[PDB]
Parts: sequence; structure tokens; C-alpha cells
Amino acid sequence: PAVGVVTVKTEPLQITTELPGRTSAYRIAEVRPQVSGIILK
Amino acid sequence: PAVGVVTVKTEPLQITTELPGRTSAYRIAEVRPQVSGIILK
Repeated sequence: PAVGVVTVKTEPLQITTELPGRTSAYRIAEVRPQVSGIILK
Repeated sequence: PAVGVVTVKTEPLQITTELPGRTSAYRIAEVRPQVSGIILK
């Protein structure tokens, strides 16, 4: 009986959440006419 | 034992994005009355 052995200790682990998501500008503005009428150009 | 083969001949490639693009009118501008009231003619 001789086996490869790895004695266990405390190992700091920074592995953490890998979770979902969607992305957005910021920077996610719009252009809304504040003056009404016909678009000339 | 002979074998069919083909030597290389890369270098000339043209790739493109082909797909059913969505066409649209150049300028539509539906006519939305600047005024209220009945439609005469």
C-alpha cells in the first residue's frame, strides 16, 4: 500500500460568481424633439 | 500505394456578409396634419 497523497490545507480562493447580464451604452441617451413640426432635414 | 492529394493554394480569399438585409424607403414622412379640423379635399 503506497499511494500518491496530497495533504490538504487552507487555500485562499478568489473564485466567485460568474453570472449573467446585458450591456448598455452609458451613454444610452436618445434624441427626442422638444419642438413640434416637420423635419426639414 | 499511390494516393490522391492536392497541394495547398491558399492566399486568395474573399469573405462577405450575405443575408436578407431589410430595405426601407429613403424618406417616408407620413403626412400628419399640422392642424385639426375636417378634411376638406
